[PDB]
Amino acid sequence: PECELLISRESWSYIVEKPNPENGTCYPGHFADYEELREQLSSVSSFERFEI
Amino acid sequence: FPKESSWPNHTTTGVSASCSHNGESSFYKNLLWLTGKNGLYPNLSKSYANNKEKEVLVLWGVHHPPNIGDQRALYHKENAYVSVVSSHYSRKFTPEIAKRPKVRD
Ligand SMILES: *[C@@H]1O[C@H](CO)[C@@H](O)[C@H](O)[C@H]1NC(C)=O
Repeated sequence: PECELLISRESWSYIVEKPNPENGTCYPGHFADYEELREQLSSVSSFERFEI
Repeated sequence: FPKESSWPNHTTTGVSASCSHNGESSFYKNLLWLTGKNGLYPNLSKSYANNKEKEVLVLWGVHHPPNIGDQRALYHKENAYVSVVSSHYSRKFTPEIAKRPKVRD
């Protein structure tokens, strides 16, 4: 909810994170394979936000 | 904890043949092979808080008996779970096995 003000663009060359950001996962828990997801989502040429 | 002022409902005289010191049965020095007490095994929920000192390390284990007989006659009930939990460590162990080979007697 605090991060829904993002700039909903379509493509990027690299994502940027604040060092140890405060409002990350609002509910506490463990993000399985988080680092793998971050490495994959580093670059995207087309990012179409759909809904299944 | 203390050895005898924190587990009053769990016998801690853990004996084992493979861990002998000078021909007498024993167990580890940094751990404790709890085996119930008075023919039962109360559900323990012991905790600890590292607010004091620094980044401490915690060690523990789970014992897998080689048959259902040891489970039934030692912990007095089968399907026993172990669930350690912390801020970033919340995985569960459900040791229930009925056979093994023989290693180190
Ligand atoms: C141990 O058993 C006694 C009764 O025998 C009980 O009062 C006590 O609460 C038990 N220990 C714990 C940690 O609950």
